[PDB]
Amino acid sequence: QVQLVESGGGLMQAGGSLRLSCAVSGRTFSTAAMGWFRQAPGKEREFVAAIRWSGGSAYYADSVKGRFTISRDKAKNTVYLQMNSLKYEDTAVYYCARTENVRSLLSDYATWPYDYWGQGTQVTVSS
Amino acid sequence: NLCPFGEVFNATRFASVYAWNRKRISNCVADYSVLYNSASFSTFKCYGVSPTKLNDLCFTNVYADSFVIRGDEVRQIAPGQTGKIADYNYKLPDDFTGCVIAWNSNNLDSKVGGNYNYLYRLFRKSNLKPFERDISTEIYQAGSTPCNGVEGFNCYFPLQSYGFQPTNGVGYQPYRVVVLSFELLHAPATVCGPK
Ligand SMILES: *[C@@H]1O[C@H](CO)[C@@H](O)[C@H](O)[C@H]1NC(C)=O
Repeated sequence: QVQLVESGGGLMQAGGSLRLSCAVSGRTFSTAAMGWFRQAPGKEREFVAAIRWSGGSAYYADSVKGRFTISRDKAKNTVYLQMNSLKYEDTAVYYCARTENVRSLLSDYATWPYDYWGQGTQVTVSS
Repeated sequence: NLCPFGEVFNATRFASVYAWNRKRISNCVADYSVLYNSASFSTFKCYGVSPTKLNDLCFTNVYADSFVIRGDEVRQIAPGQTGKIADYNYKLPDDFTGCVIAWNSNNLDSKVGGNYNYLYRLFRKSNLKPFERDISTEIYQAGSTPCNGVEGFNCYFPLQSYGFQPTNGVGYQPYRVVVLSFELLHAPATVCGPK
């Protein structure tokens, strides 16, 4: 079975930076893209960022552009989210997601479904 | 010393059409009757050659090219055809001599939720030459601005997944294709029919 495991969540003061990881095990060859999503209590889950597994081009939600960076290490089968300039509004459970669907248009990864999901890691931004 | 047609036709996994496999068949007895007497194929078209006459002939090499496309693209695996597959993925020459064999592989190549593992090339700067194979993943520069390997406006990834679900209409179901090519060189003719 394909497993996604997020790590790195915790309490951060606003203005700091935190890197999340998501390690993928099982099938490797088939990965088209990896995405990060987030969900605050009582709110809908929202797209944060996606990266094409081959080639590594990234696509960002407008609310994290200039602030968050998505990156991946193919050899370690791991995707990262570097969360710079943390805001109270970034407080949420962060979920990594995996798709094998290769789409020509990178922006498809903002709205096309992902078939594999992690358990989430909590990020809390205080002051 | 039976020719290993089994390794091509009965392979558990097939190639994506953009990255089509070629097997070189040489130094063996080719029992073509295993293929032409089979009920397992829906397409079996031989251009300027009869698989029954192949039993009487010797070649330097036989090539078996194999890949997966969707049902309504099988017609593009023929001389003089155009469309995304013939143009950008797998091209036969106008004067093709050889055989095109295809069968529905819905039972092997679809899965619930979609098998996306089979890709096609969607964009290319020019049409393929006959038997050309392009496996590049260079970002496609659709406009005047160079991409420098970064996707964005007018800068596209050139491949895309088939979405093979078992409930797809037959035109959107996966088909396995084998193309047989016959070659005579200035060298021993090592692939002979059982006669
Ligand atoms: C493929 O396997 C089947 C048995 O499962 C056999 O009948 C058939 O002849 C094989 N095809 C070739 C070309 O050897």
